[PDB]
Amino acid sequence: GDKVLDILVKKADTEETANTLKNLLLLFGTLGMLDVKQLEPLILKVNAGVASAVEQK
Amino acid sequence: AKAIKRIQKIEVTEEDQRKRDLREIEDALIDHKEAILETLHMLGHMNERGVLPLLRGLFGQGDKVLDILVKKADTEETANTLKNLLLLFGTLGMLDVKQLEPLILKVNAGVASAVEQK
Amino acid sequence: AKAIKRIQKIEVTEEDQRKRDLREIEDALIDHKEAILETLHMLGHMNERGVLPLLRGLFGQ
Amino acid sequence: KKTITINGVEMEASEEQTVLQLLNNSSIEVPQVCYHPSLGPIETCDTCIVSINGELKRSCSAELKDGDVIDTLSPDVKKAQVIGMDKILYNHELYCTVCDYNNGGCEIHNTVKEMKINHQSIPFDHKPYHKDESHPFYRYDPDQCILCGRCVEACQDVQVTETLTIDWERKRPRVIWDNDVPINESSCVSCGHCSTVCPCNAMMEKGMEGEAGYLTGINNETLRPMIEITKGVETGYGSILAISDMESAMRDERIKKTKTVCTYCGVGCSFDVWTKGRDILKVEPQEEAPANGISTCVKGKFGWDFVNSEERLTKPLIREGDHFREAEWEEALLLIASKFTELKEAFGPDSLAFITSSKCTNEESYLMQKLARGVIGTNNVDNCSRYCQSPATAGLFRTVGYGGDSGSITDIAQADLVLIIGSNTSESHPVLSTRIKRAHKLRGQKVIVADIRKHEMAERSDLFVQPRAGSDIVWLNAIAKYLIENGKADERFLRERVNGRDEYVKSLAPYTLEYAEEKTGIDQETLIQMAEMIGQADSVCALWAMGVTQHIGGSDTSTAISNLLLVTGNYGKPGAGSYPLRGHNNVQGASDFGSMPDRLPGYEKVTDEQVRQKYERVWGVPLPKEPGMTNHEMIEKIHSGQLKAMYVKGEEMGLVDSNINHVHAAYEKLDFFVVQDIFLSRTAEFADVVLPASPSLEKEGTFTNTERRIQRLYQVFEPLGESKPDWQIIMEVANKLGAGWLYEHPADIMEEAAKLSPIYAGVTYERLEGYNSLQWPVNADGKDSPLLFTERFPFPDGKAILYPVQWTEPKEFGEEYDIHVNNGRLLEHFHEGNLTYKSKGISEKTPEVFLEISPELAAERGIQDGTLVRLTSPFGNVKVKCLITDRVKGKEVYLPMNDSGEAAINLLTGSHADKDTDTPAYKETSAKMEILKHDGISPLPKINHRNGNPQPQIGVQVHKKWARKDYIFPGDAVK
Amino acid sequence: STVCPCNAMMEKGMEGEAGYLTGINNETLRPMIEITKGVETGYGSILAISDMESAMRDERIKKTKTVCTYCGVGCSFDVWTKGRDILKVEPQEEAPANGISTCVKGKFGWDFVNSEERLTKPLIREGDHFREAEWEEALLLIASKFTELKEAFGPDSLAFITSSKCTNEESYLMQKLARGVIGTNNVDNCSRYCQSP
Ligand SMILES: CCCCCCCCCCCCCCCCCC(=O)OC[C@H](COP(=O)(O)OC[C@H](O)CO)OC(=O)CCCCCCCCCCCCCCC
Ligand SMILES: CCCCCCCCCCCCCCCCCC(=O)OC[C@H](COP(=O)(O)OC[C@H](O)CO)OC(=O)CCCCCCCCCCCCCCC
Ligand SMILES: CC(C)=CCC/C(C)=C/CC/C(C)=C/CC/C(C)=C/CC/C(C)=C/CC/C(C)=C/CC/C(C)=C/CC1=C(C)C(=O)c2ccccc2C1=O
Ligand SMILES: *SC1=C(S)[C@@H]2Nc3c(nc(N)[nH]c3=O)N[C@@H]2O[C@@H]1COP(=O)(O)OP(=O)(O)OC[C@H]1O[C@@H](n2cnc3c(=O)[nH]c(N)nc32)[C@H](O)[C@@H]1O
Ligand SMILES: Nc1nc2c(c(=O)[nH]1)N[C@H]1C(S)=C(S)[C@@H](COP(=O)(O)OP(=O)(O)OC[C@H]3O[C@@H](n4cnc5c(=O)[nH]c(N)nc54)[C@H](O)[C@@H]3O)O[C@H]1N2
Ligand SMILES: CCCCCCCCCCC(=O)O
Ligand SMILES: CCCCCCCCCCC(=O)O
Ligand code: SF4
Ligand code: SF4
Ligand code: SF4
Ligand code: SF4
Ligand code: SF4
Ligand code: SF4
Ligand code: FES
Ligand SMILES: [Mo+4]
Ligand SMILES: [S]
Repeated sequence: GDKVLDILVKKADTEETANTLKNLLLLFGTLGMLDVKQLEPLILKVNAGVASAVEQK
Repeated sequence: AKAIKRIQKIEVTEEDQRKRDLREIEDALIDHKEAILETLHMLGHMNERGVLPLLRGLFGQGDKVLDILVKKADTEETANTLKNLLLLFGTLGMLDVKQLEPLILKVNAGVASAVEQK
Repeated sequence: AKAIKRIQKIEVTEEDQRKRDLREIEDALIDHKEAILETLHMLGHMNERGVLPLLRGLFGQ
Repeated sequence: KKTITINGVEMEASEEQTVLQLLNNSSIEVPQVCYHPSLGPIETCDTCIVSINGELKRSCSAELKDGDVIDTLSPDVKKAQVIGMDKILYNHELYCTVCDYNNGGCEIHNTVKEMKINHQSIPFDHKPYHKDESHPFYRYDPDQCILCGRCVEACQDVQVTETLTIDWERKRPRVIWDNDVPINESSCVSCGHCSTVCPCNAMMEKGMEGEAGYLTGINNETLRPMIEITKGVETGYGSILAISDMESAMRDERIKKTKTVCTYCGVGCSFDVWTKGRDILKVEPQEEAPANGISTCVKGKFGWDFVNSEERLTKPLIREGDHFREAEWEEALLLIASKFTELKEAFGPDSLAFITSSKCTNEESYLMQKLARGVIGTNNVDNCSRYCQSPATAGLFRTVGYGGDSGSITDIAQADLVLIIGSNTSESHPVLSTRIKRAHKLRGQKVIVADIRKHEMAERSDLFVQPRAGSDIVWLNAIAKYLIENGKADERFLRERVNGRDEYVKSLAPYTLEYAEEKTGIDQETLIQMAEMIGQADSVCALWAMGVTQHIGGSDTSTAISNLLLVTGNYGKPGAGSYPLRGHNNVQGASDFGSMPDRLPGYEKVTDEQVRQKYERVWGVPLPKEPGMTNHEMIEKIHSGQLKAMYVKGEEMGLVDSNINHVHAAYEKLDFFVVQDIFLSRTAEFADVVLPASPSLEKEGTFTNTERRIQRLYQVFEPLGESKPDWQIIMEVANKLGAGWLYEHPADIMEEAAKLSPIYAGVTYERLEGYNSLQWPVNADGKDSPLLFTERFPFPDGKAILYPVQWTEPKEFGEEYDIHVNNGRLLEHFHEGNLTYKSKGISEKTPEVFLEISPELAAERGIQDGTLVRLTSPFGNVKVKCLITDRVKGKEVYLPMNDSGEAAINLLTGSHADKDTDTPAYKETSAKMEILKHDGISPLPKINHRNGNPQPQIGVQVHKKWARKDYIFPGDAVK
Repeated sequence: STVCPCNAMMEKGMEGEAGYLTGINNETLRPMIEITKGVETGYGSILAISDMESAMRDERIKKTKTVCTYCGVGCSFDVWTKGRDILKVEPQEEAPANGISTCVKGKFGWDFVNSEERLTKPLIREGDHFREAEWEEALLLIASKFTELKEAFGPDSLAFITSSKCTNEESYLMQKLARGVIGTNNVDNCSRYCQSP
């Protein structure tokens, strides 16, 4: 297990992976900040609009 | 021989039945000797690695862990975040995606055309 | 000594083989004494915390 | 020949008639949902659409004409198949993950996976009909019914019970029993063809229901919402189909599928027994099964609850004082061994007599006879064959020389005429009767049923004639005389492979057609027309069960039948010959391995120096020169004090032998009695020590069915409790008797007997793996003989001999014994029912014995239904309920053996037996008719299969479906 | 097999037995390989996963140095095992006598160790057979017999042979038992037939 953890950290320690995890957490936080109660009518309207768009043959 | 129907079942007491069933369990252990050895090694390696002690701290001071979790989470920001995540899941469920597959294909083609411009 | 090839394997009955394998399992337990203690403590702390009773309600009903 | 082109590639044609067979042999992935190899083209699923000659047509019924063009990957044929399967799935909910039939063999699932479909154009629509759980064995789910018609085709054409039709005229077509009668109330034999042939879980056994897999035991009130959830969640069928394949792999671990052969009757049908631990979930026949294929009866496919019955004897029982003490295995073994040594070294081995069960494997009977001869030194061995097949085998020796059937059941179907005499093949050997009825309804074969009763086959026979009790010999020999006198007999065959034609004709001098008309009480026209039919028929298959062989002259009329075929010239011809219906699953096998006292294993007489020397060399113990006494005469010898000890295994001879008062007196008279039965049978009640047998499911062996087929079994279960397979018990007993037997598994016993038995010379366990079966005689190379007498007869000259026999007078009591009661067996129940009664479903179908009484005799004697009546014979006195039916005629009445109490018929029969083989004349019984209770409960419930009215139609009658306006053919739907 | 960089030329002992995910059947391993080929975009992450799988192997794979028993070259190599079976005989560049050099015997001849014919228990000549006797009773029997023939006809009538196939400690123990225990000098090996001249 020590070797497994060592491999995991040595591969992950690249700035790209740390940035990826940080931005995933930030995306979760922002999606939490975004209010979705008002977004349900927007989703319904988007559904109707996509239906109308694909209706055009 | 005359006509006799009644059956005198042997008097297997609790001790004998317990011994028989324990012998059955021992035989089942015998069939899976290698499996039991592997599971014991599982526990040994987990305890050496601290995984088992980590869970021992998790479940021995579990009340403290839950207290820390709730006291950190109880902020309105975290409750709002979880509520909005659930709402986002519900809305994405409400959104119809069968019609959205051609839109995704068109978006793919458009992104390809856009990146095609050097 | 003359030429003899056949081997008379010792007659280890079911009882002796069972005792030997149970002794092997006991020795494996001995090697992982601390691990077994930790797992028993695992079960104890989970049951005290209600996690094990919670799963007991989950799988009984 | 008949050159073809398929998939754009040239290919050749075979004897196959339809394109579907060629595509299957070419491994072309053509969807075939409604097609089953045994059923034939049903044409009701339309998923087999292929482009023949460019036009879209059903490959299941498209004739393989020469020069046609076949294409299967074309967009047109693919679209047609997709439309057909969409129509199918419109009738199938397709909840594969939580469906019991998804054991990976479900044709809708396999075919749906094969087509790689993901959507159904027509959504599933529940039929208004509810699931029909009236039957205690299998249920029908019209919601899941896809109307493929395989079940209807099975019940109408391959089993010919004809209880299933399809109401195509209804708005929602569905399978209906009789006139839409609930299943239980209908005429459903419960044979299990519909369950076996169903593609989907529409017609599936209740044993599987809620018990097959892991997610299917969920309650319906909480399983249906999950099914609706998955219906509304998954978008493509591929992913959830893969999940269902994982669930099939799930089932594979818990579901044990082992091949076995049914124990009940001598057809020896082989099938897998799908179990989950100890309970039996399904009895699934396989197309590769030699004796039956998919064919099955109620017993072999729903009668196995006796294995898990709590009444089963798990421990040895020892007669302690006035009770049966549950003793240890070792102490019981020591007791039986010590007692046997005492009565062997005190009065000699000749006073020791042991009986093997015809229900046990070949190894079991071989071990019985070896313990008797190679250990004890006696020759007193027998089985039920003394009551069952001793006269038939004696007749075969007297004329043909080989015991057993001339061929397989396939040869029975291939016959042009079947001459069944004294056989209730519908209710005794059900699968053979299904074959015969299939050949009669479809192949056009005409059968002549000759028995006093009118069973299902008699009312479905070309010519049914009822002769007098035991008068088969008279009319039969008159028919033979007419055939040999008018030139219709095969004179070439007579000169080639027969001997003593003129001597037999001299024996036939007193026999005339009017003589037989007077004796048998049958008009001359029927006899002359059936004789003309026999002479005209190219292939003749003669079946004679206990109705004729169980008589005082049963051996004589058995020889008469065999020489009748000999005169006709059917032996050696494919598809024709003599097929004595071997009763028990291994009565043929027991007789093969020296069960009869006068013969050794290999069907060799004991009084032969060469065979005795060979058996001495192999066994190391001298063989008894004195032939053993017959089973029936054992009781008389006991009453004279000659015999003292019995070791009867798996045979309840205290209740099935004639005059069971006599066997009861002998049992109370003899000193030591050891029995070996799975259940505490009637014989097991009177025993100094009871040994716990093991059923054939829990033991491995070889069963030799009626067709002389030796099929190897498999250990379906570990034996219940610590009870042992009977071969293990016999090995232990003989070892305690200083035999020194070492047989780890019955393969060693099988190969030793194979070396000893000339007929079994080639049968070995590696040659009997899976469903492979060999038919004795088999040579050392391993090539069996599917047809007997094919090239030469076993006699030294190579030609058979006609045996001069006459009408032996039946031992009718006469005088006050006016009503001649007939004894037999029911379809659902097996003898007294030590096995079927333990199954709840068969008990529901038939709870108690009944006396079937003729309507004509119901007037003069004034008898009604549900009435307790008394039958008194100089040997017994029974109190049996009454049933009103037209199956029996006149005074003669039918009393099935399906009770083991005071109502068992075997009280009435007497100790009068055949001259040649001492076989008791069970069919020769007379009594009184005493009326006890006027009004009572009818023994036959409404849910019995005899109360229904089957609808005889040929096929699924698809043409009715095609006439529906709503139905559209996918081939022209794609257009 | 030893010099191959990749698994191109590799012993059948390793094949399907080295790791945990490599015992998967080829008919169900190849589709997984194609899945991973079509799934991962960069080799770094799946390379790290493969390093974890190497650590996986490290626990079950025992790599211990030994010297071949067959001939006198004395080639030394690691013997990669998984429990009791021998998966690979891997020579190392640091091996003094051979380095990477190996023959068929030392690198594929070690199935005799796991052979079922191997004598697991002491055998005692009982009558006309070899009875599988306990260690202690066999030891007592041999000791008592040797004391009998040592105190009856003298140690000079006792002769013992060590195997040239056994370690130095083994032959030293033979000669010590002969001289420091029995008191005799009658000792030899195959070298009398092999290397004495
Ligand atoms: C298909 C695979 C499915 C797997 C499916 C696997 C499913 C099981 C879960 C595995 C991970 C458990 C949690 C491990 C982390 C939490 C515990 C921890 O932090 O414990 C510290 C310890 C430090 O060790 P030290 O010895 O230094 O310290 C010892 C003492 O702490 C001081 O004395 O951590 C270890 O030991 C590492 C344990 C294993 C981690 C594995 C991580 C990746 C798992 C997924 C990928 C697997 C791919 C396998 C295949 C390629
Ligand atoms: C790398 C770590 C990987 C961990 C990897 C860990 C993997 C194992 C899972 C842990 C959580 C199990 C479910 C726990 C919740 C459900 C059960 C529950 O509700 O049970 C109530 C009880 C109340 O206790 P009380 O004593 O008050 O009540 C006692 C009686 O109910 C009345 O008498 O809950 C507890 O006890 C708390 C148990 C531990 C919860 C831990 C939550 C966070 C886990 C992830 C982070 C860990 C980080 C560790 C490292 C920092
Ligand atoms: C934070 C915290 C600790 C919270 C605790 C509380 C909390 C929120 C807990 C989570 C609760 C949740 C969300 C649980 C859901 C996940 C779990 C645990 C599920 C287990 C429950 C079960 C039994 C799920 C069903 C699984 C399963 C594989 C079901 C079978 C699916 C069925 C019925 C399929 C039928 C079926 C249908 C309908 C087809 O159409 C079809 C077509 C073609 C081929 C096959 C099929 C087929 O099989
Ligand atoms: S043998 C035997 C055994 S073993 C086994 N028993 C059995 C079977 N099936 C079921 N469901 N339960 C069982 O207990 N099959 C096996 O049957 C074997 C004997 O069966 P039969 O076919 O001989 O069966 P029955 O006795 O029921 O039917 C015989 C018919 O013979 C006719 N019959 C009676 N007296 C007759 C006479 O004098 N002459 C003629 N020509 N026929 C006579 C009756 O019609 C009986 O139906
Ligand atoms: N009146 C009249 N009497 C008849 C007849 C008739 O037609 N009319 N027919 C006669 C004939 S042909 C026969 S077969 C007999 C029927 O009599 P038997 O051949 O004795 O048959 P059953 O009693 O059906 O079965 C005997 C016992 O075998 C046991 N058994 C089942 N499977 C096994 C197994 O695998 N191993 C062992 N060791 N035991 C097992 C069952 O518990 C059952 O009690 O009846 C005979 N008696
Ligand atoms: C003369 C110009 C004709 C333009 C037509 C544009 C498309 C009209 C129909 C849109 C649709 O329903 O697909
Ligand atoms: C004289 C103005 C020239 C404008 C060119 C704009 C870019 C044209 C090419 C676009 C591309 O393919 O990258
Ligand atoms: S009958 Fe076949 S296709 Fe239908 S749900 Fe059951 S397994 Fe699936
Ligand atoms: S007789 Fe009964 S079990 Fe047999 S096919 Fe007909 S309905 Fe099905
Ligand atoms: S019940 Fe009969 S017709 Fe209906 S799907 Fe099943 S086999 Fe086909
Ligand atoms: S016909 Fe006879 S052998 Fe075949 S399944 Fe039914 S009872 Fe068994
Ligand atoms: S370990 Fe990886 S790189 Fe080396 S041979 Fe195997 S697959 Fe190729
Ligand atoms: S590896 Fe080959 S050459 Fe080297 S010591 Fe062993 S047998 Fe001799
Ligand atoms: S197999 Fe031909 S339509 Fe079904
Ligand atoms: Mo019988
Ligand atoms: S029988």
